[PDB]
Amino acid sequence: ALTQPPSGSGSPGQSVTISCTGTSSDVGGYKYVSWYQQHPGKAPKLMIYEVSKRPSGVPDRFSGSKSGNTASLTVSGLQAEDEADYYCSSYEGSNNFVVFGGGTKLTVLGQPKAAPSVTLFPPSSEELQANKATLVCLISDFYPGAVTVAWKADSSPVKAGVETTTPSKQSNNKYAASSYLSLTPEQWKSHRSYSCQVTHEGSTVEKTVAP
Amino acid sequence: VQLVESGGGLIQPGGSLRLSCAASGFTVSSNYMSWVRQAPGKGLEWVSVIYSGGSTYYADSVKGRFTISRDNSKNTLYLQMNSLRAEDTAVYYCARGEGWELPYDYWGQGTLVTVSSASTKGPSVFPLAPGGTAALGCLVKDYFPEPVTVSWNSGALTSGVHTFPAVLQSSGLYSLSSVVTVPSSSLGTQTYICNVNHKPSNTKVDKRVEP
Repeated sequence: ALTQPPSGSGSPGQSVTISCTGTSSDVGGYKYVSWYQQHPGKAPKLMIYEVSKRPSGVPDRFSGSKSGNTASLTVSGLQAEDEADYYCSSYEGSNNFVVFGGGTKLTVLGQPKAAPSVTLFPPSSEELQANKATLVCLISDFYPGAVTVAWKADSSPVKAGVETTTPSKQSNNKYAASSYLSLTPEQWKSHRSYSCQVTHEGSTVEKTVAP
Repeated sequence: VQLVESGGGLIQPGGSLRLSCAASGFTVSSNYMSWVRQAPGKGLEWVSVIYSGGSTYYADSVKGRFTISRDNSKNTLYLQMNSLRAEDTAVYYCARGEGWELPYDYWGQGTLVTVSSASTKGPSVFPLAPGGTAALGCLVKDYFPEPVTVSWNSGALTSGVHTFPAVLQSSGLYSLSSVVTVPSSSLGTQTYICNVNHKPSNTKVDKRVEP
């Protein structure tokens, strides 16, 4: 096994170093350490191979080294686009056994804060006719990625029947998430309103729908 | 260099699937090629390799069950996967090289393999609707497996469209939403139809959205 810290972070223009530890049977024993950069939804990209060599097109600010049983990847002049999951790999000396470390998620600090946009939809007529009801709360364009969603019936908190996604970055490099509240048709029709409230960096947004 | 994979899908445990990797810009019959897989939310795992002269190697967890091969005249690499287990669920990548002396510079786009006895279930599509502007949408409910894609007006409407990542419900089915904001004056003047494509069930659902 190759051991990588799960997370790393640096601010723009600075340097960061990610480590990958193994044994004399792989990192310490050969010069066959590679480093891969992976963005969500994309295949990995080769950054470094044979400990310190760079493929064509890979910028000079990525550099690889190793000392003993630990290999290191250094990114200097950090840029926002360096935000990615970085995997180290090594050959183990037998039967083409190539092992990957667990990956280190590198966050680059300093992206501007951005408040969430929220759209809330009531259940459709056709869904109510199927004896079901779903409220749909869509949350987009926020940064950083941590949000808190609270559902309310009238003014009272509702925690049962809630499913909320883990926020993920969209093409605009800001986060989106959604929350779904399942109700019976009777609950929907019998309350004055339902609300979806989103809390983010000490600020709150809320939308309300009614039958 | 291009590597285009196909063949993934949902298969029951104990079943078989053959993955393909179509190559151009080099000759598969004279090169090293590997398969590498990535389980949902996890890291990379090497699977298999074929050398330029035809020698093959496998990770211990797939030996005797998986077979790597190539068709010289079709310039294509294959992975035959038999006796599949839930543990084999992953995105499978083909990559040129063997991971150490020839690192993975070129990768395929990945193909999704889901190993489960759960039924394929096509989505139920419900409208999301209310001068000014109007947010219109479609709720794509209770489908399996991934993926679903959403177009609007058979792809002619793209500006302002946002399709959200799916939520995994406790039932084990997925739901997602797609939304677009339009001038309220254009409702009843123009037609908005969401096209919900679910290739795993060979079904497309076209739902007209109108208040």
